[PDB]
Amino acid sequence: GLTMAEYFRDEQGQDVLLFIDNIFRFTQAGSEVSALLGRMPSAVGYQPTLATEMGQLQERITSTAKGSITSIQAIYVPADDYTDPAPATTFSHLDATTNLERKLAEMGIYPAVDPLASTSRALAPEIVGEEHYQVARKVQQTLQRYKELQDIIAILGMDELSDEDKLVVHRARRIQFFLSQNFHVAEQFTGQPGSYVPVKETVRGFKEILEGKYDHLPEDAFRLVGRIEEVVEKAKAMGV
Amino acid sequence: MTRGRVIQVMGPVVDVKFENGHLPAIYNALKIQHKARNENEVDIDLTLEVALHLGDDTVRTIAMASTDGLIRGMEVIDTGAPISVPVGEVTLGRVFNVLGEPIDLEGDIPADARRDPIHRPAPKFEELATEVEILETGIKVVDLLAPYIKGGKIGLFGGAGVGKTVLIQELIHNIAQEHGGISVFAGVGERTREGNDLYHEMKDSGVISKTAMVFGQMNEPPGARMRVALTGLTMAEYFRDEQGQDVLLFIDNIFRFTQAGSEVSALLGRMPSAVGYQPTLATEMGQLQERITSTAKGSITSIQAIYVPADDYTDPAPATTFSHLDATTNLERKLAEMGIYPAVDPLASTSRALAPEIVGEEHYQVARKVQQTLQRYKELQDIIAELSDEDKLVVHRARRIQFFLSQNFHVAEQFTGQPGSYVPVKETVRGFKEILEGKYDHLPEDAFRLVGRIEEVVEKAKAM
Amino acid sequence: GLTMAEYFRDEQGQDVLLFIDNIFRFTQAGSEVSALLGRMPSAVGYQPTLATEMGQLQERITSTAKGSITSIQAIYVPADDYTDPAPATTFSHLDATTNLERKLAEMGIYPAVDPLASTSR
Amino acid sequence: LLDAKASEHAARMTAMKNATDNANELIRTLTLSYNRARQAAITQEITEIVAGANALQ
Amino acid sequence: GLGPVETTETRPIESPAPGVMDRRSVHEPLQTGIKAIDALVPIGRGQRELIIGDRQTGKTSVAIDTIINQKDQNMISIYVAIGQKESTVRTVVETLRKHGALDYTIVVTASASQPAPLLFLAPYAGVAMGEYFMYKGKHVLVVYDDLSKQAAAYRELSLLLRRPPGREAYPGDIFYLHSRLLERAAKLSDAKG
Amino acid sequence: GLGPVETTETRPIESPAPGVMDRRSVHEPLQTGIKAIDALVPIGRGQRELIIGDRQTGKTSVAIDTIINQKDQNMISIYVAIGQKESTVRTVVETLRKHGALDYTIVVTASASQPAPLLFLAPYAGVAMGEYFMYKGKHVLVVYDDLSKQAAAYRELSLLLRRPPGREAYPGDIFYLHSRLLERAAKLSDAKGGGSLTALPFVETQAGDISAYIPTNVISITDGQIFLQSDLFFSGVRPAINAGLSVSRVGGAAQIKAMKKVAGTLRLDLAAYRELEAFAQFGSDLDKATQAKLARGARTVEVLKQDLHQPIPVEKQVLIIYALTRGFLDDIPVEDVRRFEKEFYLFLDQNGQHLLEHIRTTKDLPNEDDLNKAIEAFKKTFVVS
Ligand SMILES: [Mg+2]
Ligand SMILES: [Mg+2]
Ligand SMILES: [Mg+2]
Repeated sequence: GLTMAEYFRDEQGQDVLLFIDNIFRFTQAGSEVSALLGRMPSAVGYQPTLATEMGQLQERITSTAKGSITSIQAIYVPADDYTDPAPATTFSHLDATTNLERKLAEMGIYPAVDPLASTSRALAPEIVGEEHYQVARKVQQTLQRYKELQDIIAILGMDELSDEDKLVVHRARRIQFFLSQNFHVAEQFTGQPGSYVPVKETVRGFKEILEGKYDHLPEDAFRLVGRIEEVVEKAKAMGV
Repeated sequence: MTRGRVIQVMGPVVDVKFENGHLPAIYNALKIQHKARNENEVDIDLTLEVALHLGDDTVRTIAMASTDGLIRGMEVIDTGAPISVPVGEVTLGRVFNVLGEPIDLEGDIPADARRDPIHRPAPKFEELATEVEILETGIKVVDLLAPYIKGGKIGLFGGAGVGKTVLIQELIHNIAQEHGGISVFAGVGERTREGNDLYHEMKDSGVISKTAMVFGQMNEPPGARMRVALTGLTMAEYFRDEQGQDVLLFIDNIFRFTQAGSEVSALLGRMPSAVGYQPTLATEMGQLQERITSTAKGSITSIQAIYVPADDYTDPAPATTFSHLDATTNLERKLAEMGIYPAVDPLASTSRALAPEIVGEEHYQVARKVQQTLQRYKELQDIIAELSDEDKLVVHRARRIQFFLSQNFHVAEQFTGQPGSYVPVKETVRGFKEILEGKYDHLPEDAFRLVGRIEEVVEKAKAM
Repeated sequence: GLTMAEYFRDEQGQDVLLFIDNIFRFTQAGSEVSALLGRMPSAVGYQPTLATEMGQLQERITSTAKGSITSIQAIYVPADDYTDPAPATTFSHLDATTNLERKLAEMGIYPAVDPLASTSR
Repeated sequence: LLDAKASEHAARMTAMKNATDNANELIRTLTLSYNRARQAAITQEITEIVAGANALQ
Repeated sequence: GLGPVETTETRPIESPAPGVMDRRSVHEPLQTGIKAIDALVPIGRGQRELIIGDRQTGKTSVAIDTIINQKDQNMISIYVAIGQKESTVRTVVETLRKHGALDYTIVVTASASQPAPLLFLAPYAGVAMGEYFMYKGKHVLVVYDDLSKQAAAYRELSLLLRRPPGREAYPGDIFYLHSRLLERAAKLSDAKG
Repeated sequence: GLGPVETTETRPIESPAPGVMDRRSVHEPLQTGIKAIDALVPIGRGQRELIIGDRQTGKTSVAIDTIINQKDQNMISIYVAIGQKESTVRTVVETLRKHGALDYTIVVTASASQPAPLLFLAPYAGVAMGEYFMYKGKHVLVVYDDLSKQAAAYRELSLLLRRPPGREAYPGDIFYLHSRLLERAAKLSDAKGGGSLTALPFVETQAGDISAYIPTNVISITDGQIFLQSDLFFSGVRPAINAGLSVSRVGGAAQIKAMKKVAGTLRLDLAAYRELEAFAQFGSDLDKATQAKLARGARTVEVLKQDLHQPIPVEKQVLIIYALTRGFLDDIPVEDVRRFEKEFYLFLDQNGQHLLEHIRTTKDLPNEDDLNKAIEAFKKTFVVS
């Protein structure tokens, strides 16, 4: 597939998309072969040449002066361990990453993207804007603060907190539920048609949430909706 | 002719070289018997077991005793069969080691007896029993809450100071008296002091006339402690197959069996598995435990003591041994501190035979009701140490139920005086049902202590 | 350094001090050549001959009938893991420990020796 | 006021009971994870030792 | 012990899976007979569903009930027992014979006392037996009573051949061992039968 | 350097253990002189008790006090030092000589600068010298300074000989090496003479971790263990014994009747006090049975303290523990318990000369009324500060 895309890029000056269904299987198959090739195993039994093979594959997917290749890749994490040699090695070749966690999926949040461990090189004030940057930073800050208070809530409870901490939790649950969405391809599972939201609407909605505009609605009205007007409608139909 | 010669000696591991096309089969037994020719030598009497064929007419074997004094070039005899132990009525009341030689200084078994090989395949699929039966021990709590199954496996989670060597003697006595069976005790990795104590206890209580004993000590090479359970197993298989009895087999610690196997595997130069165990852990366990079955003639029922490493129930060794067990039995200290004998935990003990399609519907319902009542009484302890309406009646019934689970044993008679009893399952079920209904709510709680059937408690109350 | 110090004890009958910047490095260096000499590894990738080397070093500093050598040795524990084979091996030769604390140095106590953590036999 | 004092002490006792129960459950789950880590460490260490020893031959 | 089996055909144990242009979407129900499964976790003909739990949660009972329920449906069932106890296999076969479920069932067995090489070929023998009916237009159902014992047998066999172990001492192709087996289950297209 | 040793016999180092039918149950006691051991973890003649703890806990002191106490008990002692410093061995021998304990003691030494085979061979030599006296009707006591240094030396030898390794690189037969040695300690039956051999192996842990390979190997061979903690040693508790993790499977059969009749209440009291010890900062607890148990536990803990050397006779231990358990110490404050027991020992030497003789001759504690009158008489003289 890489050769097929390279032809177009380097001979017709086009813009090519490249999807790879699971790039972990490539290194896994290499590991299976290297044992029978007669090589001394590395850590966790992998091959000595993991990084060299990964780099030899991943350095041909670039954008030269003629055309570009936008590559989206799905990577598997063995035994839910993000410190395995293969995910750790592949982390270094990416401009934007998206980490999915099983704990968020167990709560029904979909997609299960972790909002603090996912990064992008384009999240700069001069690239996306100034309002977007501040909104994203504030959302991340409140989510981190809520993450810090999980153990003490687990043991003691919510009755031994200051007013500011209760406010932080109150807004953090709403933000975490509003990060979910209903997809077009998931309609056959649930039933909802699916949603599409542009950037400005997302920034506006999270700005309103951070301002305490929707602090009185139930926390359940925020799950599996596209925009914030749909949040208002769902709360209205819930008897509030 | 058929003589081998020693080539290498590395502790408990030996190599022997034979002639072309005359090698012994795997698992055979080889004998070294040497008398000192000059003053620079010693006398040798050793037995070896074949493990691997290495090629170039060379065989690698493990030793059953100490290898100090071996000289390269000494003659080795090939017996032509695995270790063969004597079987029959001649083994009842005697103590043996892994090779079948008695160690109780009462003479030697005559050379014209019959001996059977240690290694054997399991009974075939077409020779097993198609139904599930129940072994009636005669102990009330075991018979009611954790029933035993003929041809099944039971795990004893006891300890020191809870009354384990009394329960074992009671099981031997009851089975022999009521069913006509025979018992075999195998001690793997046994301390010599505790083996001496157990032998004297059995001789005192008189059960030694119905049981055979095999000891593999803590001071033996890893090969010896690996093949002790097979000697008891092949001693019990004779009574199962030739006569058709229901036989009991006790294993003193099934963990030391796996530890000895792991040590042997390390000595032979094998790649270790997870947590450092032998690669063939499950195969060895299955080869041991699949010969304990109930065929169309008789049955072997095994009671095994299990030690759990690091208090981790997911460790490879307990996880491998738990997939063969059919029941469990836990002894606990505080139940002994209240004077309750035997000190079996009535809620921790489980069994897969407590299902309505095996024990009927009355037995099942009575057992569940007793368990629920005891659970409620356990819950109410914090409040107790006039709370509610039905809780007083619950406690009133539960004290009697908890006390009625104790029993007087035929082996405690020599220390107490009471004759000791044997309670059938129907009788104990009926007594517990009547206690649950409350037909005997007008008697003192101490009357329900160390008695047999439900008539004896009434007689005790009348005489008190 | 040890053979430079022993001369004064054995010939002038003096009492000598011997300071060692890091004893741990000593043992570490040994492991770095062990595998190249053709030796099977022991636990945590250390040389099989670890306690023998440390004992052959530390037994030469004693108090004989003529003089004595007393040694002050600074030890670095890797990642503050006191069960590592090298600190565990060298801790069985020590008679006393002297702990220096930044808390007492901030308040103006010189030397900054901790009085509640220093031990001696 | 006396009724209020009695109520205060009762509430404190009950809250402490709930906190202790939660701490016990957390201890249980942590012990499970600890045993998993223990087994993994033993396996990895023995594998490294044997892999190093096999290299000479 | 009922005598020789009189067959006249053979099939290789290692065989390729159906291709991308040989399958079709699943559109028929497989009725287990259990309300919780039939209403909450439905299963279709041609699917691959996993039953996972601790020991002593009773999954053999689920398998036996599902096999028994196919009396009227035109289905052929195959039961594979890997690493179990031969006594429990005996009682399971007795349970099946009572309910008249031996008119459409094949049982393949390899108990705990058998060699690791035999414990590791049993699922492949079962799937090879099932594909004979599958490639004629019929419908088959196969049960593997424990894949976690096939994995342990394969690890034991591969460690005796001195192959470098990976995580939990399992080999590098322990994923291939199971993926090559469970990819032979398919819902064939109408051109294939 | 005192000249040659003039013997006329030799014994092979590797010789078999006495059989199952060549033994007899353990009944006689081994008196150490430490109250905590003699009361809660008794040791009988023929037993194998393990002493386990970290460094800087004082196990050599326990061994040396036990060795010193055997002056008039008809025992031969053997002390084996594996992997220790020669200076410490020299000072230990000098300590033994001063107390006159060199008339029945043999010392075998293999210090840290010696070749590994010598360290691996020392314990077998010690037990071989002991067995000679054992097989003539005598009683012997063997102490192994460290059983972990021997294991490390054996591992080094095995790895240098290219033998396949195992867990933590130890050979396959590392359990065999220690079990074959510790199973040579026995109590012989009357047909073989009646001698015995007692073993006290030492194992040192790092950071109090008893899950390690050798510590679990040796725990499962012996007849019980004694645990020493590093927290109690630093605070000043000598000896730093922990009764919550120390067991003795021989039990009360290694005790005299008076100690049996006295030790159960002490055990129960210490068990009760150990649960509530950490909550002394918050008083205002149930006035019925919380501070009373705290006071009883503190009085118990003060009684079990001791000083280096100076072991105590068993009759004196029995009498003081009887005084503590019968409620004769509540009036005396905690800070005066040590001085109270010392002055009580001084008092018994003058006006309590018949209770001690009764305990020595009969092995049962004297009449309750006489004991009560004696303790009442002493208390009137002891002036409490
Ligand atoms: Mg994917
Ligand atoms: Mg199953
Ligand atoms: Mg010490």
